[PDB]
Amino acid sequence: MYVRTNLTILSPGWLASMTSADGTHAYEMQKSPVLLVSWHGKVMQLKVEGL
Amino acid sequence: MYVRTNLTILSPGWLASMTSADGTHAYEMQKSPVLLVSWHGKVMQLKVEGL
Amino acid sequence: MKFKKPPINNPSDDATIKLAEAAVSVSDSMLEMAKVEKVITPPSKDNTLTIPNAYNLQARASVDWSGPIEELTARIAKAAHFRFRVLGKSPSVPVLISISTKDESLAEILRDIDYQAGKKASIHVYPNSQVVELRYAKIY
Amino acid sequence: KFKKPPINNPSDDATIKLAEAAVSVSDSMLEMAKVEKVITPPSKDNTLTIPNAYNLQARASVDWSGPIEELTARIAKAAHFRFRVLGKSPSVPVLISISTKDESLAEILRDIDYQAGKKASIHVYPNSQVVELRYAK
Amino acid sequence: GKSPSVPVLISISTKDESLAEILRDIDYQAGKKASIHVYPNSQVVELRYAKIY
Amino acid sequence: KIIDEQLNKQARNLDAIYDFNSLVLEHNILPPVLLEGRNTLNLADAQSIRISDRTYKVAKQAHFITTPPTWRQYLW
Amino acid sequence: VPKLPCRVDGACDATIIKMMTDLNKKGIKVASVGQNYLISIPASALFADQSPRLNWASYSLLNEIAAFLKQFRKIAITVTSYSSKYVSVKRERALTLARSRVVSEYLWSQGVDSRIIFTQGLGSDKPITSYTLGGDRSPNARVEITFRRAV
Amino acid sequence: VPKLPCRVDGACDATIIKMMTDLNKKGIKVASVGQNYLISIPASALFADQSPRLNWASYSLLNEIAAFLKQFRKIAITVTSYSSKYVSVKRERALTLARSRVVSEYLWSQGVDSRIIFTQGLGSDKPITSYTLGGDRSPNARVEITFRRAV
Amino acid sequence: CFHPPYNNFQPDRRAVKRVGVDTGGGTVGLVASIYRDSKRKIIRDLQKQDIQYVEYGDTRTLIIPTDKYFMFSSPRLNEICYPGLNNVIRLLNFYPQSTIYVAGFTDNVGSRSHKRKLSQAQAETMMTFLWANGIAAKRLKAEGYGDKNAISDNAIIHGSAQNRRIEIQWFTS
Amino acid sequence: IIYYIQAVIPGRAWLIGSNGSTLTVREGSKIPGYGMVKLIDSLQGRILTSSGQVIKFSQ
Amino acid sequence: LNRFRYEGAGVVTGNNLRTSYLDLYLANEGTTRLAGNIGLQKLEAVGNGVTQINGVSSRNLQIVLKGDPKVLISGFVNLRQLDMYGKGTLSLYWIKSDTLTIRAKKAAKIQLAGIVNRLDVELWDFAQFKGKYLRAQRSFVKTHDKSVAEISAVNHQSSLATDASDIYYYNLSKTRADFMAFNGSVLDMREWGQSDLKDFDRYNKQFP
Repeated sequence: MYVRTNLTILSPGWLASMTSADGTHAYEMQKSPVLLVSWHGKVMQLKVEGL
Repeated sequence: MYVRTNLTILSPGWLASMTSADGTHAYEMQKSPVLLVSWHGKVMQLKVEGL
Repeated sequence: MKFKKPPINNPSDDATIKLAEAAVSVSDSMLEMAKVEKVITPPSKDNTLTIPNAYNLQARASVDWSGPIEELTARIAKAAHFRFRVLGKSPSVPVLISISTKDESLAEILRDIDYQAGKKASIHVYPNSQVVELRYAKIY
Repeated sequence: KFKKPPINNPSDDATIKLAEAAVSVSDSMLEMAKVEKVITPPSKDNTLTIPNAYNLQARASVDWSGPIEELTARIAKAAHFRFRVLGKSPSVPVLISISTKDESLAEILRDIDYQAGKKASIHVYPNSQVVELRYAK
Repeated sequence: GKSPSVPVLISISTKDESLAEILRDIDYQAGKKASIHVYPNSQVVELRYAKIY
Repeated sequence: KIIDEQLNKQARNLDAIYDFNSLVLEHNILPPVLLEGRNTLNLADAQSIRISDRTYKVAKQAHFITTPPTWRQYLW
Repeated sequence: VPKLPCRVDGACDATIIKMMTDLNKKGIKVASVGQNYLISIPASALFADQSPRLNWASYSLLNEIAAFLKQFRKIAITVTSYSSKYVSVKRERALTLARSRVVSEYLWSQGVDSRIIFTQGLGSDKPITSYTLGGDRSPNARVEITFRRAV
Repeated sequence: VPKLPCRVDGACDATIIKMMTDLNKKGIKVASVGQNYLISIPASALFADQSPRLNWASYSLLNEIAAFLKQFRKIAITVTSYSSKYVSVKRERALTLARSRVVSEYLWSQGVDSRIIFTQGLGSDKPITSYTLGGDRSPNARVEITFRRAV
Repeated sequence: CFHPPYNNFQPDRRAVKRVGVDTGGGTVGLVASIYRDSKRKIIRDLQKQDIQYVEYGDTRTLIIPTDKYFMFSSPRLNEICYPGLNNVIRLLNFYPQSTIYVAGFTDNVGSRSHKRKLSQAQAETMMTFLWANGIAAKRLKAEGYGDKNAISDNAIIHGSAQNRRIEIQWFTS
Repeated sequence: IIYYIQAVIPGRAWLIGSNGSTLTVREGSKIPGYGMVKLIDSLQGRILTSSGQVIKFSQ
Repeated sequence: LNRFRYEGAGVVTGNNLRTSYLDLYLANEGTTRLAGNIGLQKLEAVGNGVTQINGVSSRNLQIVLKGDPKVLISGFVNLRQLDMYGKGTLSLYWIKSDTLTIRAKKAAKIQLAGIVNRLDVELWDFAQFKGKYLRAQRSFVKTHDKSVAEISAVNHQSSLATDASDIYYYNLSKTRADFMAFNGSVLDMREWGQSDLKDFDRYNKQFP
């Protein structure tokens, strides 16, 4: 799974990580039906579908 | 059989004994349907289910 | 003559009980580890030398944050009316900070942040020019 | 006439014991960090201070990632100061990467020397408007 | 001493005798594995395992 | 479902007590895991017993990681 | 549809605007400019004469304010306390700061889903009106809360 | 589940409460704190005037209190005696010790499942009240039992 | 009438209010007042609340739950249960010469020094509260122990919950 | 040997020694191990020493 | 010489006097200067006059004023109890005592400094007590209407105010208890300027 966002992924780890000059974060990692991030000091969960 | 407890085992003996620093005992022993233990100077029988 | 005992509360939960049973042992182990570490290594000084409190640092705060650092300290500086500077560079691995308290002032809050950062980063203050300087750990 | 109790309060024995354990472990971790963390003396920190010169108070934006020699030469030219270096140029030159929008060349040079650290440092003379880049050995 | 992996077991069934006699009986039944000592002026009761093997 | 929602309700203290990043080594490497036992005795057969005071074992060798784990991959 | 909620939980804009109207009717100052909301409360209706204490009935107003703040989604809250000039500057600043601490503590005890709360007291270091005949009765002495509605 | 008894046999909380209430109605002091339980009886229902002998009629109350005691589960039970100041220290100590010894022996003979029974008598060394007008009628003289509930 | 914040630390004019609302008869008002202010009625009210009272000879004790009457991990005191404290003051009005001891007990988990500090804080808060309630300081002394003389097991959750406690002892002469 | 301040007044201070030595110290006075007294503060329990160290309240 | 009672409205001045104990009864605004080393356990003055005494060292002393004198005393005193009913002003230098009980009725301006192991203060009205620089391990304060108390508690502080009673504490005690009935007030009123100030901890966050 390849994911592009501007959040900060915490839960599942990853292998490939890169960031643009504008803080956009791109990751490549193993498939997982979920993610967990922190927004502004609040932990939130993201549901991944389509698997 | 492997048993994890904190009491003292009497009847069928055992082959491997171990104790944690906390005060928890673990035993590897032969199979049995019953066990005899000492609780506070009082005898006690324990029935084994699902052999 | 009705007979009872003082503590009567709402019913508990068995899973919570088991969680507490684990947690008490974990906490005791951590306490013993901290004690032995303090014994073996004697501390020398304190960060308050490099982070001395001053006026207008007594405006009080209460936070609950368990995320990154940069925006948190930037908001703190903006509230304090202090010029923010960053030295070093943010590494690829993010530096995460978990903080939860109530009614702690700026000086001790910043000291706690610095201690929790530990080896990854450091904080310094300059009341002469109202400067908050955050320095990363440049190694390798 | 109505002071409601706190909504998220540990109104159970298990909850209150858990919260007490959390306080204890937080305190223990704080002690651990306190003893283990090393500090540095502000009387001995090796960070070049602000040259406090008027021409060093300008504002600019700069993005760079590469060798420092030409960068500091350009900065000195912008500040209208003579610039020179001493030492032997390392085979693999020192590299930095600064991206910034609105601050002053004083802080720029400060961070430059900080990132340089052991390999090289910089010195500023405002009496004779010069900047020196000193290498290591 | 150190508690041996094999525990020390006893069987006590008596009636209305002194603490000193109880302790002496305990020491007798323990025998070679452990011993009991008393320091009255310090009000101390001590047991010692047997250093053996 | 009941236990999961109860755990979710009682959230903050769980991470507060089970954080790992405070224990993670400087080099972004998870330190290994050790197992300790004391007062071990075994018998193989007649005329064959072995006694040891303490034993220490290494479960998982240390390795790098990008993010500290959490209670997520252990409780829910 | 039932799986993913249509709105943030506990959202009723009709109730929100109705309660804002009720507060302004009762005289609590409510104002919105852009994504930033501000609410001012005269100190006379809450505290006694130059006192760090509250009457019992003030808890009703406190509960109303907490219920309002529950609805919105925010990160940072700033509370400040202004007062008149009585004896000195330090005493007034201390009184304002203590009052701010008390109100902030009760708010945090209540279910305000915030991230950061700042408390400041300024005493009479910046007046709001040229009329200063009254003491604590004067409208200048008050408390103020500011925040930004973030997304 | 059917093999496992639903409860420890011969146990009924209602019966426990009823008998404890009846005992305190009779006038024997009963106190409960946590798992620690204490009971106290004046010597007027057990012995003659400073006598190490047991009145025959007292056996009914002895049986009742033993029946109540056996209901719970224990490890060790302590019985202590307190007396007035009559002749010396030695005489009082010996009398208290004899009383405690006899009552402990009878209790142990009765069907009580206590692993350990401790007995002692301090005579007139730790008075419970300053009112010492009466002799054996004084509430200060007494025999008491204490125990810790076993889970 | 009355004020929830302990009526601003003044004696209550309660019997006059009761007889007035009764007349709104004298005899029934008086019997209502005696029924209300009867010492045994007060003790029954304390039993109705989560407070225990123990009498034995001439020394008497009172048992208070730390969690129910305190903010968690806070030397502050919850104001919700103020009727219990009012009853405490009214009852202690009946012993105007007894000396006072107050002590606190906590659980078995955490830093022992921290436990001692918390117990001291709770005990001092209670003693100062009574001092404000109007008894001269020379008659009182506070003490917060650690976890020495437990009344229940600490390895059991409910046992520890019962264990954490506040005790008040007073003699007669 | 270490000294401490106990009672502080404008102009006059009360000094205790590690051995229990008492002292009623004015601004002009030589104090052993610390040299000469110059200035005292009522607001802050800090007294500068001619030798160059600072003496505060005990803990 | 053990006793001196002065009536006659005169001027008295003396220095370099030595004694064990003496008792003084001053009257009629006798302007009195004393510059000797004197111990004493009793002292009384009518009022409306000034009095200076340099050097006092006694094991005990008890004083209760009646009029409105202007007294200043230097030395070391172990005091027990003080009462005030007029418009008095008093000041000391050092006190090595453990138990003090102070009652104030009408007006007293008291400047005290020293060591106290236990202090009780009662203020009725128009009593301004500046016990700054007077460190006390145990402090109890009771203030009625129109009272001002500057306190220097150390470890354990108890304070109750009825209404319009101000109590400012210039030190953070390890245990604080403050209560206001109608319009009481208790404030830290500290400097905020020192570089080594300490903030609240678990055993301090008591809120007014």
